[PDB]
Amino acid sequence: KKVVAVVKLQLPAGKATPAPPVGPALGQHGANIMEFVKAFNAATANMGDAIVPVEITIYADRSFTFVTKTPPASYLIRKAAGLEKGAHKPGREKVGREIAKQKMPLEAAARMIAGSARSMGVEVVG
Amino acid sequence: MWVYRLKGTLEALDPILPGLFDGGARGLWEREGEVWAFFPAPVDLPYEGVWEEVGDEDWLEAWRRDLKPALAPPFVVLAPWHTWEGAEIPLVIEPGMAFGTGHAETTRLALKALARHLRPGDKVLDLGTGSGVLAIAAEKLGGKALGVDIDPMVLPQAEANAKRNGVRPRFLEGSLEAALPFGPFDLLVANLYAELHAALAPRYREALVPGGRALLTGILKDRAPLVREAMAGAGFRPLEEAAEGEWVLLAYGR
Ligand SMILES: Nc1ncnc2c1ncn2[C@@H]1O[C@H](CSCC[C@H](N)C(=O)O)[C@@H](O)[C@H]1O
Ligand SMILES: [Cl-]
Ligand SMILES: [Cl-]
Repeated sequence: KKVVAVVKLQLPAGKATPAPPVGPALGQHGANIMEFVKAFNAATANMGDAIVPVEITIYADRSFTFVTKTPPASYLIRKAAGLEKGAHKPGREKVGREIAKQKMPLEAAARMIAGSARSMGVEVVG
Repeated sequence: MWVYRLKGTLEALDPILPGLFDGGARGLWEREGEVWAFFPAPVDLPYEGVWEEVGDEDWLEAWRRDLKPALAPPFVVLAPWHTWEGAEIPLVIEPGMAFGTGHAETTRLALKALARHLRPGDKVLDLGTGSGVLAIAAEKLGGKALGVDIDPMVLPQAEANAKRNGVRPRFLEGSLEAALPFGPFDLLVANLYAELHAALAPRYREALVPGGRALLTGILKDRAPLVREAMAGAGFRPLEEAAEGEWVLLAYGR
């Protein structure tokens, strides 16, 4: 097995389709797009609407394997803090207010996790 | 469809990726020094990327049309949706997550060598079975096949491919040592790589009956001496060499 490509995508959990980026990214190397879509969606079925980073390794005969990762740190901070699209209405709007352990791959790395939140700028309680 | 092109990797751009999705991105693709975000329609974004309209393909159709049956006489290696009219022995292999779709020169080398060397009824070790392709082909040629692989992920795939062909090779997790009790074999086929052939040569000899054949491929042309030196030292007789591209197959008699 000799690697011909390593394709890095981020896709919506349970929601891959053969449309771009999946289609062109896998298609360039002849990988089975439909097989990827199906396995990806099966593997991320219990994940809600999370962003799932996914790495596809493609071989010279078009076979491939993939690894999924943990959602991006910025996504987790935002979701836990109530930040969502849609209902931006005139008048008052409220700012927002562990993930270190889910995102660590040793110890208190939550220093640029609490810090990223404030750069965001989400208020932390404790 | 539209793409929003941003300088940087996914790592570098981590803080802005949720915003791309909240803006309507359907997925992200890291390319050479860029992230491509795909949207149905352009939106006003604060990220300083660039909007470009891309042409909309039916990617499933493009992929099906460029994926052709793989001829390796006497076999044709077909995807499940393929139709075929010729007289070739069909081998149905799902192009999936296991090496041995039939689209490698080495897989094809090994398929043709099987037809040259495999006697009906003979016992066959497919070392490094992957998709199961070679063990299935061996069954089609009248052999009884054991396909082994150290990668447990491929074995359910090899099993499911065997069902697409109405055959049941024995499939097993492990390597040459785990196959030994099922032998000795009449025929060994091994699409691996040069260095592993050189290391396993003396154990190849023990795996085979007298007059048994080893068909070895996955060998880069320039790495072939390692295998020649090793198979000589293990006491094998050379039967033939076959080449395709930068690859060789080397055939030996015990
Ligand atoms: N030491 C070892 N013992 C058994 N299998 C091995 C091995 N090293 C690699 N393999 C397996 O050998 C396969 C090589 S790819 C070959 C697949 C198939 N026989 C074909 O001809 O196309 C892979 O599935 C890999 O997991
Ligand atoms: Cl057996
Ligand atoms: Cl038995």
